Amino acid sequence: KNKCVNFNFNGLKGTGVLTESNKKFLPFQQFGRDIADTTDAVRDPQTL
Amino acid sequence: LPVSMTKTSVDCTMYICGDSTECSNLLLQYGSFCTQLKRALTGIAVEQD
Amino acid sequence: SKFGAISSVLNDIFSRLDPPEAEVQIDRLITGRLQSLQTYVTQQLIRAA
Amino acid sequence: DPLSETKCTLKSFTVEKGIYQTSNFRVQPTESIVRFPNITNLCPFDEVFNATRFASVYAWNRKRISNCVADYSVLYNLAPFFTFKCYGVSPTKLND
Ligand SMILES: *[C@@H]1O[C@H](CO)[C@@H](O)[C@H](O)[C@H]1NC(C)=O
Repeated sequence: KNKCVNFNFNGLKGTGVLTESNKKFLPFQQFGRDIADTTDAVRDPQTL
Repeated sequence: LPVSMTKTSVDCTMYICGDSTECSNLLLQYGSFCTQLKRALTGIAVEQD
Repeated sequence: SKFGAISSVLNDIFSRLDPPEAEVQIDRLITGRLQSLQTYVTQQLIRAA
Repeated sequence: DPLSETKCTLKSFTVEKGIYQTSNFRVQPTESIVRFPNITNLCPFDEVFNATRFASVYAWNRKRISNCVADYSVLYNLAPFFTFKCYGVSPTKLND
């Protein structure tokens, strides 16, 4: 966390920094999206 | 009377390819578009001042 | 905007398709985004005038 | 050095007085992280392909495969399954 890394979440590839977020996801949701439909927040597997 | 408007700058490769490196490699094949956009925006920016 | 591609995310296009057609999809997205950015620059020039 | 980048951008060996925009300083990534679900059981592909009897075309069979790790090389490496054409995804990337 807090470091510029290139991640891979269930085949969702990208580069950025991962930080703790306070976006109250609903149980059925998996990841959020921004205005331009790029993934903004994500729920990581095997940790929820 | 309006006098000046907002000076704006656009990162061509960041907007058009995001973080994908091979996208930038493909984008290099399209010539000097980003150069012309940067030049035009810089001209507008100095014109405002 | 997909611009007629299978997705609007470059990473998905690259991680899902064989490069011979991935390059076609990326060409579609690149040309669409470049056209939109050209339109923005032209309207900015007119407003600057 | 920064001066040489300015000459390279201007395509000139002499640079006039002023301020020039050259490039961007995008921070490179250092590490690499991959996160996948924590299941380990293999996917039941054997009984689907090695089944003794298939169903009729009008009453085609359907099997639900989930909650398992699927490796497509076990399907790939067998020669007799010749016609393997995939739509919307390359056959090589199925393992990823
Ligand atoms: C995978 O490991 C994490 C870490 O302990 C655990 O929370 C999670 O429940 C595990 N997943 C499964 C399917 O056992």
